[PDB]
Order: sequence, then C-alpha cells, then structure tokens
Amino acid sequence: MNTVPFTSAPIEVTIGIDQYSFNVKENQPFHGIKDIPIGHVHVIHFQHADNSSMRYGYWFDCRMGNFYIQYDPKDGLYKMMEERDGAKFENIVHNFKERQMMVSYPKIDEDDTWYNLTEFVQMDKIRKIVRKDENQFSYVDSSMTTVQENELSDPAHSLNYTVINFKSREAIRPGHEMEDFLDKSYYLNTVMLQGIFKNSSNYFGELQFAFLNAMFFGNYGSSLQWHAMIELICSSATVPKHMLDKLDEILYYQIKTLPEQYSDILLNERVWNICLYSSFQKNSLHNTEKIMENKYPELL
Amino acid sequence: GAMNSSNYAELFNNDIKLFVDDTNVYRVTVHKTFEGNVATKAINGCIFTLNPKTGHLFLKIIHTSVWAGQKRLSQLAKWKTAEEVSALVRSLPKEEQPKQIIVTRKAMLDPLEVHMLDFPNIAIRPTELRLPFSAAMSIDKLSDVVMKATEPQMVLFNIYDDWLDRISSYTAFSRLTLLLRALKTNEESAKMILLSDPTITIKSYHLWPSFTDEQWITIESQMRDLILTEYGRKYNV
Ligand SMILES: O=C(O)c1cc(-c2ccccc2)no1
Repeated sequence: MNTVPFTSAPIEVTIGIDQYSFNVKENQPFHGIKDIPIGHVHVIHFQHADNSSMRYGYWFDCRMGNFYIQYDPKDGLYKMMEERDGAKFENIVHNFKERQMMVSYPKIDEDDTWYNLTEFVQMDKIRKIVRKDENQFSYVDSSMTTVQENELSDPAHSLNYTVINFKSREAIRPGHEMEDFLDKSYYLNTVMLQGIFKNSSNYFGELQFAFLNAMFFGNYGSSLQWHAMIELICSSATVPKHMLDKLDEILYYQIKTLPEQYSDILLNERVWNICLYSSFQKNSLHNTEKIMENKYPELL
Repeated sequence: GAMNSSNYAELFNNDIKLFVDDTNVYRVTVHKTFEGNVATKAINGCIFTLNPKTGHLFLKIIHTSVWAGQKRLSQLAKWKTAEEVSALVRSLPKEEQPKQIIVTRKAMLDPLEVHMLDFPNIAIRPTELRLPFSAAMSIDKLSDVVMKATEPQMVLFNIYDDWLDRISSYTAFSRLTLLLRALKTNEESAKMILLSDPTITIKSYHLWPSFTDEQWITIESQMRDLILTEYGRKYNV
C-alpha cells in the first residue's frame, strides 16, 4: 500500500480519492491519504469550499513514483508534485502516520468497484490523452476541452481523445454510404479497433477514462466521448461476442456508481434509448438494461 | 439552416441552388393476391431536381429494376436519391455545381449529407415551404417519359418553358407552385382549366400551353378559384 502526503491544507476543500470523498476544513491538520491499493490507477480530486468552480484533479499510479500534494497560494490550487529524495519522503510520511494525520483509503474487502471501473485504464494511455510529458501524473479539470471540441482553444491544455464522427469520411467508405452509415461495423472494427486502438482493451480503457472524467469533474467533452464510444459499438451489426459481454459489465458498474442526482446531466436520453431499444445490440446488454430500467426509468 | 418565407427571395439570387424532391422515387400500386393477402407492385418513378432561378429540371427516371431483390425499399429510395443527386453534382462542371441543395423532406438530409461529404462547401438544407412538387407526375409530358422508360434515364427540361423571356424567376416560380398545387388538389379540374380552350396549344418543345400575358392572369385566377373551391368542399365552408 502507498501514500500521498499533503504538506498542509490551507483552504477548505472537498477531497476525492477514486469514488470516495471527504471534507477538509480551512487550516485543519490534514496530511494526506494512506493505504492506497497498489495495482490500479487512481485519481485524487478537489473542489474548493469557497468556490465550487473548477473541479480539478490528478491521475496517478503509486508504482511510478512518490507523489505528494502542496497548495500553491499564487495559482490558487492544490498541486501534485513528485519527490525524488526517497528517504526524505519516507521520513515525512512516517512522521505523519505516527501522528495519525492521514485518512485511510476506505476499501471494503468484498468491494471490486474501483477495479470494475478501471479494468482497462493504464497510466501510459492516460498520459497520451493528457499531454504533459515532464510529469508522471496527469491533471484534468472541469473546463478542459477535447480535440474534437476544439475543431468545432489552447491545444496544450486539451483532452486528446480519439475523434469519433459518424458523418465524416473516416467513418464512411466511398461507395458504401448507406451500408456504413446504417451499420457502423467498418468504422468500429477496421478503422478504430484494427487501425487506431489496435485492440478492444485500449478502446475500453479510453471509454472508461472518459466516463470517470465526466463523473468526477463534470467534464462535458468527456461525457460526449463516453457516449460516442458506446453508440459506435451498439450501432454496429458485427461485434466480437467477448466485446459485447465485456461492454455490458463495463456499463453496468458505471451506471451503478453514478450519483442518482447527477443523472439529468450525465446521461444522454437519445443515446441510451437508441442503444438499449433500437440498435443492433439492443438485446446484447442484459445487465445494463436491467439496472438502467430499475434505477433511471424516467430517462427511458 | 432551414429555408422559409422570411428568406424567400434567396431562391432567386445568383448563388446556384437546387431543390430535390424524392416523393415520386418509389411508387407502388397496392393489390390483393389470389390467397387474399396484399402485395405491392412498383412502377417507374423519378427524382425531381430543380433550379428555381433558371427552370432547369434534371429528371432522373427511376426504373423498377432498381428495386429488384432489394429490401426496405422506402429507406433505400432515400439513399438512391442521394446517390443520384451526388452523381449529378459530380457530372457538372465546377462552375455549374450548386452552392446549396434544398430537400423538400427532412428525411433526405442525412442520406444527402453522407453522399456529399466530398463537397463540404455545398450546404444541405431543409425548407419550411410545403412545395407541391409531388404533382410533377401530373404534367403529361413528364408522366409519359417516366412511364415509357425501359431503363434508367436522365431527361432535361425547362419547367418554365419560355416564361423568363417575359417575367422574373420569382414570378415564374410562383406560377409553377400555383399550377402544381392546383394539379395536386384537383387534377382533372386543373387539366380542364389548362386545356379547355383548343386554340391555345402546347408547343412541341414546351410543357405548358402558349398563353399570352393576359390569358395567364385568367388561368392563374381560375387556379386560385379551384383551390379555394376545394378548400371549401373539404372543410364545409
Ligand atoms: O387536349 C386534350 O387532350 C384535352 C382537352 C380536354 C378537355 C376535356 C374537357 C374539358 C376541357 C378540356 N380533354 O383533353
């Protein structure tokens, strides 16, 4: 188990760690998060008490370095940094742990929720969507736009998700206009899976990362990408059986974790009704359909 | 975006544009079978592609063989229309290609957009005008060429005959829409209004009779009366 210590907490803030969250008071003796499970990526995220504008946060993997958080009073935010002095790091953490100044990552033993949400998400792929090569961790916030959003404006601060556009020359072979528009299998299997992602695991990783950024930061372009990657599969007549079964599991745990009160803004009625009730794959997502109908029947 | 009565004069400016109406592409008769079921029989159709400024009509005749062994024909017809309009645009010299294509039915937007991806600067637009272009097959010479076709064929017409020698394209389009609306509402009565006087004839190279300016005023008034008469019969007014 690994640790993300905090130098201090000078401003009141709600702190998230993966799907958990807690409140820290202004100048409270908080010095970080311990017992973080090794083997998964993680995200540590923030919403200031005095200004809920800009949710922001950091994706990281404790296997890739020793990371800590320190508040910057000039830029007005909690910043992740890497400590290269290993013995300094351990010495600081030990003082903080001995004085019980850290919260414990509160994982129930029965609970696979975080694994189920991040099964295909790897740090190396995150760092290609979020480009800041000098850091081993990745900053994301609520207002960051996507490359596709910027084509329709600072490129250094953008989310480089794979562009999906159903009415584009990439999606439609000349001479196969009706076929390719009504059955997106070409676009899914040849263009996206064989060509760009190389395999379904990378595709699902980006889909899962998009969802998590929509949920944890309210990032709109991430929500658009999540829905586009679902619709591309559901609108394809020919999808490998293992992908359909895995997608049903992926979406089930996403819909299970979504805050009930954020559904009006995180779920696109058109896409979900099309995917569950009209698409080629309308009968292939049994678990997702059942949780959607029992949890959000109004959307449908 | 959409095209309506606020921006109506835009149809007659100097930016090349085409209306596309797909109503008559897939045409069927419905009949009983020997076993008492119901079956369709397709008949020849046409795409109505019109330049409202010049009167040039590109009538692509859709022969029933294009439907042979195909499924979901009402859906296919929209994509066949878009395929043929795209092929027409590609066949025209650059300086004759339209800057806008206006579809009379919104279901044509996505098929035409997809077939025209290679032409990102041609705008594909709907319209809020309810245009009576379905009644094109009530123009005898258009119906005759479509029904006699034994293979796919494109035929070119000027749907304004020689009117633009004497009137503007705004007035010519208004006359055409009034005539087509009347033919749509009561075809026999409209055909009788158009052909009752035997001394006024249709030139070999025209679609409509050779009315003088004053006679066109009379005909237009008779057509408006027909439409109002039919509205009164319909709604009991
Ligand atoms: O030129 C023709 O073919 C024509 C004219 C008429 C006609 C008949 C009744 C009343 C008015 C016109 N029928 O055929």
